[PDB]
Amino acid sequence: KTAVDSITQKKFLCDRTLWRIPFSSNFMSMGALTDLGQNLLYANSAHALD
Amino acid sequence: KTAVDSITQKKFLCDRTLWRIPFSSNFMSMGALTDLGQNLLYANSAHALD
Amino acid sequence: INFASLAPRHGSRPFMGNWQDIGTSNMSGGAFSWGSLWKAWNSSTGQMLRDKLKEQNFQQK
Amino acid sequence: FASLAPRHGSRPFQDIGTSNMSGGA
Amino acid sequence: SLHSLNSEEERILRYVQQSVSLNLMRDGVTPSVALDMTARNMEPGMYASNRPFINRLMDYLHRAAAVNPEYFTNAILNPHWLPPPGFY
Amino acid sequence: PSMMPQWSYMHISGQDASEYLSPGLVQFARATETYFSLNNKFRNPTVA
Repeated sequence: KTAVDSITQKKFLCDRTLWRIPFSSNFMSMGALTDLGQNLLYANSAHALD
Repeated sequence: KTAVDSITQKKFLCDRTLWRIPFSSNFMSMGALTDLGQNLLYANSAHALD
Repeated sequence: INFASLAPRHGSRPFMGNWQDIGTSNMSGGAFSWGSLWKAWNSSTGQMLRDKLKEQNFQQK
Repeated sequence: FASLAPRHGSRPFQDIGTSNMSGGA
Repeated sequence: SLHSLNSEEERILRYVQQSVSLNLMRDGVTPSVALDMTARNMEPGMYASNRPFINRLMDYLHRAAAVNPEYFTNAILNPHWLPPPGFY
Repeated sequence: PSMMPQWSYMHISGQDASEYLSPGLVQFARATETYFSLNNKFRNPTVA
């Protein structure tokens, strides 16, 4: 009956696994050599990553 | 008559404006597409800027 | 339609605007031909008169 | 017909002078 | 339309379009040098296997870029394009 | 230079709108400048 006002906190744990961002057009596992990896845009041009 | 010795200070105010450094051979505005912008040394190869 | 008729006619010569009229304006190097013209409480009159200066001020009438 | 002109397209873009103290403008 | 291309040749055509467009658009090179650069970067087995068709396509694109730049740019930039009859 | 497709396609450099437009739309826009301004839509390139 006598319960103070409540504020909700939410958090998660995900241990032992490493997050992954696959270099694929649709984030899938369509192949070991993802299509974006072999796309002609990256075939013969220099790029820099930030 | 009893004026004290003086030291001059100079400064300027320029607001509501942007310092501009046009990418041109002689800093003038001869068009939207600057001459240096379409020059071969910059249109052909790639560069890095600091 | 020759597309001509549709124009205000000012004199038997249908008035058609200049051909080279389509357009560009980005940032620097280009600007237009009609432009910006633009203690307390003591004297008064020159001031009332100047407020009145806020109307058409130049030309290109 | 030099073509050092600033160009507003395929199309490229009087020597004049004179204003004494009095003369119209 | 009595000559129409084999899927392998269509793959080659799309690759040529992509490579030439990429070189011509990001490196600013001339169209002839763009065509030359595309050629080399090809898998040698497929390049030798399809030497005649690739050679003919390269020559056709070369003379098109030399003669009619608008047609060359249109044919190098628009997918769903096919070589017109008489190119054979 | 003399060949860069992206510019010519996006009117960064090339013919002006008085020319590349089909010369019937130019006539129409030229006719109705007074009451229905049309020349503001398209773009014209300026090249130093």
